[PDB]
Amino acid sequence: HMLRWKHTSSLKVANEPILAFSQGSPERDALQKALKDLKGQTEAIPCVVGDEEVWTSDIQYQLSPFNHAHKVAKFCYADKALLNRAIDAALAARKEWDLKPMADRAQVFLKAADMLSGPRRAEVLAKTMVGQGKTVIQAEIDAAAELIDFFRFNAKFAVELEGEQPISVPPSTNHTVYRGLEGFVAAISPFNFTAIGGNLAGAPALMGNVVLWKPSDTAMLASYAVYRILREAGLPPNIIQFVPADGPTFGDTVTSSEHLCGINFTGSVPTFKHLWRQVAQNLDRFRTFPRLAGECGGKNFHFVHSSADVDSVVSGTLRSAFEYGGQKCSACSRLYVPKSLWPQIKGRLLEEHSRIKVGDPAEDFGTFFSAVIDAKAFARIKKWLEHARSSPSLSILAGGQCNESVGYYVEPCIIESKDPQEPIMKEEIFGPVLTVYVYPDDKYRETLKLVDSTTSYGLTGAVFAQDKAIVQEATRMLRNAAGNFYINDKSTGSVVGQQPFGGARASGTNDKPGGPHYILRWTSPQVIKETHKPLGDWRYSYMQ
Amino acid sequence: KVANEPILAFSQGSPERDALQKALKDLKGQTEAIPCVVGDEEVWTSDIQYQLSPFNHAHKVAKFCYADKALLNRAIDAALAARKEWDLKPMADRAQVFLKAADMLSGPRRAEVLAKTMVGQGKTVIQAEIDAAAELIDFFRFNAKFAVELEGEQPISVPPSTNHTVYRGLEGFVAAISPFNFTAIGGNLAGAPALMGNVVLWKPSDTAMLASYAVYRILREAGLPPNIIQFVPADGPTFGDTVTSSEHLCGINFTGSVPTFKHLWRQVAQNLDRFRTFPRLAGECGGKNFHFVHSSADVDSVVSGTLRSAFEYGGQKCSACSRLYVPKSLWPQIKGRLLEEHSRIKVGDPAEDFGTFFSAVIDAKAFARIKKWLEHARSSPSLSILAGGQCNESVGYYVEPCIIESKDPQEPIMKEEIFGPVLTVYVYPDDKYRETLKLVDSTTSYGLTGAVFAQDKAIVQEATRMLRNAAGNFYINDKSTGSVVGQQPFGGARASGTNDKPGGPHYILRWTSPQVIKETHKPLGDWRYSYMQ
Repeated sequence: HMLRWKHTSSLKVANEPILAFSQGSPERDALQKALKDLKGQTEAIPCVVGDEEVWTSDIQYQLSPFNHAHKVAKFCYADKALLNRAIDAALAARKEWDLKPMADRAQVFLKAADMLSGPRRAEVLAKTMVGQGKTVIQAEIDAAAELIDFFRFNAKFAVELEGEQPISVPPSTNHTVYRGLEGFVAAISPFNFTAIGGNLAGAPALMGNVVLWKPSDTAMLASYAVYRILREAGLPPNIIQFVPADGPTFGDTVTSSEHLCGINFTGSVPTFKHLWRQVAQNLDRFRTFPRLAGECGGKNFHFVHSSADVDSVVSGTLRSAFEYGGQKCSACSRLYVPKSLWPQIKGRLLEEHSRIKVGDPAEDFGTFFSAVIDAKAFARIKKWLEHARSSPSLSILAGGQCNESVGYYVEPCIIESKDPQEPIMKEEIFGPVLTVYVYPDDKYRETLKLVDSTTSYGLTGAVFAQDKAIVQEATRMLRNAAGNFYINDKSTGSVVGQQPFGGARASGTNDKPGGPHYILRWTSPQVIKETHKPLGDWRYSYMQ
Repeated sequence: KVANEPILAFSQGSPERDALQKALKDLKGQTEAIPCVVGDEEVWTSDIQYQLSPFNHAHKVAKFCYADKALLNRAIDAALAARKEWDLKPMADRAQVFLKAADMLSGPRRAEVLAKTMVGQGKTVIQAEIDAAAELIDFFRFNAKFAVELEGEQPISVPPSTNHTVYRGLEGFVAAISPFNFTAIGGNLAGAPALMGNVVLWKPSDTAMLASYAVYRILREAGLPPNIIQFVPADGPTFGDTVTSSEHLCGINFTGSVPTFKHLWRQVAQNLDRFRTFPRLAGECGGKNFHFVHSSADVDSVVSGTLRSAFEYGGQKCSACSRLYVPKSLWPQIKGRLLEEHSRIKVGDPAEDFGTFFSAVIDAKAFARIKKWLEHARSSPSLSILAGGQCNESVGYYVEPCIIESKDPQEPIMKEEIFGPVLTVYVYPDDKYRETLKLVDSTTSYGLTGAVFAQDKAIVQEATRMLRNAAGNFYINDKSTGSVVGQQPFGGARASGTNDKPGGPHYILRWTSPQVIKETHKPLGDWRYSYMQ
């Protein structure tokens, strides 16, 4: 045997525990200190290519959503020259990184996970709160738990993947080499989860790829924090290039490179489609066929059957619809309620609604949710609330007020539609706006079909019911309406390794980050067969 | 639990040789009228076509027809109507259809599918055996195993919630477009997605219609319900235009030319706003495969392995060796032996003469394309035909094996896929082996198969590293063809396709779109959090 293959080991990981932040607790004190550390501060965040900090003339600012007078970061957009230089340098670093043992690459992410878990936790939480407007618990489940879990679980999945080997029969030995993709990957991340940015850039890097990471403008502060932690954890230069940029410019540049091998995208449907078309237009230029991965949002439902637990419906719906101001691709924005339960549910929703506190998440930990992300989001939500007032089929039951004088503040809003096909039942708002449709109990089956057919999306959904037969029926009927389906729980809050996340229809390519197969999109395997005996004649015995 | 199907020896007086000879006699002089099949309906259009026996083109082995746009659209509608129930079936129940089909192919139907592959596609006994029997049987058994085991891949549950992954088929229909050169590939392209709960429009290759329909009928007989796989031969562009125009397209499983795959990819992109979801394109697109020889190589192995790789089935494999790199020190040996063995190759009727090494190429178009390359080899200042090159299409599409030396390592013939029995050899100076390895990697647009012959461990290690992306199926001291399911999952990148590795455990993942279900068994409680108090 001329090729010697070293045995592969296993890795033990578990989900990162969620902290409680009780009064007087070390994590609460640490977080308050980290928040104080950001008050009045603006970080100047450069593009990073290799180890070089680069500034262009295209200066941009990230504002604190709940206090937009506070510029939390000054950054810049990479120009096309810098993006191309970043590509060249990444490509020149790629072969060495790809040849590194999987275990050695995994170690970088395991180190980073430990840093985030401990000494850097308060920092990434605070930067996510101040820069993206998250409350303590929303930052904790995101910038700490989910990001840490992505890093640890993907490391486990990747190390274990090398143990997936083919059959060998004499006189030959077969081995699969899990190559990174030949070229570079473009990672394009969204504002709403710090963890997503880390995963979009980090997972391909783990698999031996090199990456140009364009982070979200409105999440720049936390994103750079994560980038620095990766570098400190031992990520070599030119493996992930930190290149904020104008979206169209970035897409134009990466899709014009013969060396593009993948785009890992989370964001709007039209932008993903645009990139898909650009790659198609440029097919004859590429050295290989680029792999596009996209997660693209939803119009997610909570469906209530007459047998539902009312209290669970209420609390689960309030959380799903309004946590982080409803700015989740998984947030519930349509609630279907049977007539029989509407009196109870409506009463309870309105009462609980009046107790929801909207405000500054850094100064007041009593805050349930804070301002929406930016002026553009605020303007869009304003238009939908105006639509609700104008539309004869819509009625605002609670909330409906807004104020952008200090932050981009929007009250949680509950709207009733008499029309199950109203535009507000179909279009993703990405704001704290829940629409309710009340259906006659005996039409629950017909209404389940409407849940399935009304929107273009297939991301998340929940059924609330205590009747087993009903749960089985609804589970069958709604099979393609939700890639993450919930029985008697809210439609948000997927946990890595427990609810791998993603959906189809217009919601994306459904590669299930958070599960064991996601990493397979970022490797292009090679199989090597070594034969240990001479071949013999070209003829076969049957020919004699 | 599954193992590879045994490859039979077909010795004189063996049961399999007797059975095959009978099956060949069963086809002599026969033309099968093969309809389009939509559900259980046998449909005929006026667009009548014929499949000819490559080595005796006067023999029309099948009459079939092209589905028109209207028929293809009906096939889509009927398939979509059957999909929900099929997808709702337990994975094991779907797997059973393929396991039954595999047993049928292994036993009572083996001679039939071999014979139809020999007569219809021009394969010899052993080429038909490794394809229509072993490879197809293995695809069915191994994919069934992988699929049943995939359901065991489940997430973590923590009280008071239970999490379960449902491996849904893709929502919509999948278009499967298969090539002439392996009966097994057609079975896999249509079969693998169907196994995973999809419904499929299968456009089989015109020039493999007889064997393709045989496989189709076996699947139906094995229990495949109506409208899960529609059997729809069609004009290539018409089929492509029709399926990419449907809002319900969810995947294309393709094996064929780069330009055709690129065209389909562009059609899907043009129509993105029409589709209910993002279609998944899988393409296996050929190669320009190498055998690289180091001075330490076992010459006998180089010779036999290269003759087989380059010439078996007339070189009509995406994995076939078409460029051979030889060090000057070994050239007199290798040249002498290749030319001597070349004279002993028998090209002829594989049904009538089991002495035949390989037979006619597939059709008139292939014959014409290969002739163009031979004419180029007779023209180019850097090329010399050392042996072979003769051709005669009077009775069958017969092209003799041809061995060419190129003085130019980057001549067009070193770069472009011919799909015929045409081997080009480049002789390199021993001291320039490293420079030449770089040329192996940089010369072509392809990344499919390649082999290094060497007995020096350090050389093998170096060559393996340098050629990491030059071949997705890489061979040390073996020929570049003949991948076996479960042993060498098959595929490569660069221009050679999307590399989804059919034959390995991950291929089926392209044909499922998972759903995760979380059920919580306790009431939720307050929406507030303790830290907020």
